[PDB]
Parts: sequence; C-alpha cells; structure tokens
Amino acid sequence: TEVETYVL
Amino acid sequence: MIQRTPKIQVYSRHPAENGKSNFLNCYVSGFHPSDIEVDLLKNGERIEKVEHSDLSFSKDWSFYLLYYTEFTPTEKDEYACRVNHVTLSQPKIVKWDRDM
Amino acid sequence: GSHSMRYFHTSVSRPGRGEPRFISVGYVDGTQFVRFDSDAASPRTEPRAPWIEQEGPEYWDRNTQISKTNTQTYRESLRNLRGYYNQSEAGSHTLQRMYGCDVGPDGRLLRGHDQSAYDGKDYIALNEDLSSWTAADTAAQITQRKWEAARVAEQLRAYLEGTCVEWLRRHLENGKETLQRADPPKTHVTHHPISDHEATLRCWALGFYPAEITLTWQRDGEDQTQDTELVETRPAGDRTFQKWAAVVVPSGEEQRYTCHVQHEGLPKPLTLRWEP
Ligand SMILES: [Mg+2]
Ligand SMILES: [Mg+2]
Ligand SMILES: [Mg+2]
Ligand SMILES: [Mg+2]
Repeated sequence: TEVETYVL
Repeated sequence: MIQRTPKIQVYSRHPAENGKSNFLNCYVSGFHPSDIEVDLLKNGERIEKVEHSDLSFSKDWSFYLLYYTEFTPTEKDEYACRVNHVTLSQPKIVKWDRDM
Repeated sequence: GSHSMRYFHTSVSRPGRGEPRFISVGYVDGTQFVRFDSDAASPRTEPRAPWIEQEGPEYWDRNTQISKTNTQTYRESLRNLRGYYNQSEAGSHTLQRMYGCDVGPDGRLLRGHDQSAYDGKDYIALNEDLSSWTAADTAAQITQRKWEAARVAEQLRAYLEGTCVEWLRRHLENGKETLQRADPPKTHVTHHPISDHEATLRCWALGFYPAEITLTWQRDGEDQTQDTELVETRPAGDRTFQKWAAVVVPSGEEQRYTCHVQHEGLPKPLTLRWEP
C-alpha cells in the first residue's frame, strides 16, 4: 500500500 | 527552464520474420518535461490506435514511455516512429531497421 | 536476489487547462503492478500485473483514497513551489517523487527512499538514516523546516520499515513465479559491413528480466568502453528487456573481439564471438 505524502 | 530532449529507439518485440505478426515498439526516454507526441508510421502514414505505457521516470528524473502496436514486417513495407517534444523544432523521425 | 518496491509520482501543472494531473505508478523491481491517474474518467488505483488482482476490495479502496488525497497534496505543493521560486502563474511546472524500500535475499530491509524533484532538479530527499533531510536550495529548506516541525521523517520511517517492507514481501510471495524468476538473455553477435575497411559487430541480449545486465566488448582482452555504442536497455513489451552493444572493427580483425554478458539468469557469464 502507498503512503499519504506531505505537502511541500 | 532546463529541458531534456528524448532518446528514441524503434524495434520489434520479437525477432523480425517477414510475414509473421509481431509488435512494433517506439521507446522514448530521457526527456523532460513529460508532454510528448509519438506516432507510429507505416509507409509514412500514422497507425491508428497505438497504445502506450503509463508515464514513469528514471533515477535521473527523466521520463520514459513505450508506444506499441501490432505489425507484420515485410520487404515492401517501411515503419517508423515520429516524435515531437518542446525541445525539438521539427518532428524527429526514426526508421525501423531490423538490424537495430 | 534483492528486490525493491517503488512508487513513481508525477504531477504537472497546466495553467488554463484545468488542475495539475497526478499519476502514480507502482513497481516491484521492473514490473509495474498498479497505476492511478487523476485524468482517468474514474480515477482509481487499478491493477497492472496479474498477481495483484487477488487483493481484496479493501486494498483497492484504501489505495484509491490515499491517491485521491495525494492528488490534492501535490496540487497544494505545486502552488507552494511556484511561490518559493517567485515564478509566474503562466508557466507549467513538474513535481516528481519516488519512494519505497529495498530488501535483500532474506527479505530484510536494505534501505528506504523518499525523494522529490521540481522541474526535473532534485529538491529534497530523505537521507538513508530515515531521520534527516537533504534540501537542495533555500526553497527546499522551507519544506525541510516544515517537515522537521511536523516530524515527517519519523512517519516515513515507520511506513518504510513497516508497511512498505511487509507489502513488498507479500507481493514477492504472490508473484513468486515471475517476480522471483530471472530470465537470462538470449545472446548472439551480428556482423554488418560498413565499407571495404570496416564492419560493425553488434552483440545482442534479448528476452532478459530483470533489466540489470552487463554487456561489453573487449579487443584482445581489453575493454572497449569509449569505442562501444551501448544503447539504453529497452522494454520488449512482454515483461522482458533488450540491449545491444556495437563496435566498429577493421575488416579481418573480427576474431580479436569478444562480447561479455553477465546477468542474474545465467548460470555462468557468457563470452561470445562473431560466428560467421
Ligand atoms: Mg516541438
Ligand atoms: Mg494546472
Ligand atoms: Mg509549480
Ligand atoms: Mg520534476
């Protein structure tokens, strides 16, 4: 499963 | 902006045998940005309904795509790939040569 | 041997043409197994290899939700980046991210990855310690400060060492017949006269998987790196890869040249010559 990424 | 022009290879999936159905591939890689136009040509005319792979990229962040379709090599027919990209002033045509 | 799971994310703004497209593709080694595209008529994480199809609805639903959230996050990131670089609203820009994990032959974590690029240039990366960042410039230092404040590295380390490795091991078992099968190259040398004085010898490697391969020419036992034309390894479209290496040789000297091939699927490395 993928990860939720974080805003730059 | 710094941009990167595509490398182009045109080739068959299986070894070419005249009159035997095969797949014609045009692999474009090394380019940035990601927008790119690729046509496969048979005797200079665009082949319809060519499929392509999902956009991805290499470790250096440059993009790659594979465009492909069924084809049957013959002595009489010529195949090619035609690519356009922001880095190119005119479309670039690479002919299929079974020795490469 | 060793294996990797990697996700490749591309987001591309297009002012005047709607919101930035986001595409995610997932791979185990050289095999793509999922895609998600915000430009699809019905965006959804979709299977791209047969062995992932057995995953149940929870996997498809959870990955689609993550990807839909990621679409929004990347669009916010692209707005922020245009500001960090003082750029116009007129231009198109690209944000890419790659992340995932590598395991060794026994399934143990070798290392994790999470790194981003803006307009094709490295922007910020998680260091191999999974605990600190390397920012490329003063814009990425803004992102680094934000991620330090929010303890993002700790969240990514937990994912990379936990979820990522567990899923890679699950995929490797479910796809063991393909993912854990190395297909050796089929190899041969062709000869192409150029003139009365010279000919090309081309050493071919066809049908191999995974794509890592060593293909070189030697003359009298010395590597010919500067004189070899080596094409990029290219996909055949049937999971396998192709590559060739060519050297221009003086007519009559063909037997001084040997092609050398190493690949995981071969019981022993190969030496080949032109066989007229
Ligand atoms: Mg152009
Ligand atoms: Mg846009
Ligand atoms: Mg931007
Ligand atoms: Mg980029």
